[PDB]
Amino acid sequence: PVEVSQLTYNADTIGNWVPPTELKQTYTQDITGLKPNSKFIIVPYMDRVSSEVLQKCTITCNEVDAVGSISYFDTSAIKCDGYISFQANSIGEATFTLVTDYQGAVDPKPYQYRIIRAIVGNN
Ligand SMILES: [Zn+2]
Ligand SMILES: [Zn+2]
Ligand SMILES: [Zn+2]
Repeated sequence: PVEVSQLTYNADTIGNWVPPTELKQTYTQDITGLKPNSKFIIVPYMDRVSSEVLQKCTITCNEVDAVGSISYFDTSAIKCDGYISFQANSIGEATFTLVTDYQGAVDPKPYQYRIIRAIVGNN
């Protein structure tokens, strides 16, 4: 276990949200490989060419006690906003619900996320 005076963060876990296959979709994704039972923040980031076709995605977390929402939008009124606080489950995962509303969806590029972990104690 890491002493509190030695607190650091790891903000290098990045990943992609699976793109929808239809213009309107509600679906889930399990993020895996996280330290079991650790507490995290996930935030959106963007490094992504705009579709110009109004690709909206909203994300929440299904884990008990998770709070927050993440918003993406790529066209004019850009959104890369919100965050979720959550705890990985006992198997190192967390499930998210994605609600997508895309005006057009030909080979849609994934929206992107960053996980922030405080490395302290056993977290
Ligand atoms: Zn799994
Ligand atoms: Zn509670
Ligand atoms: Zn294709």
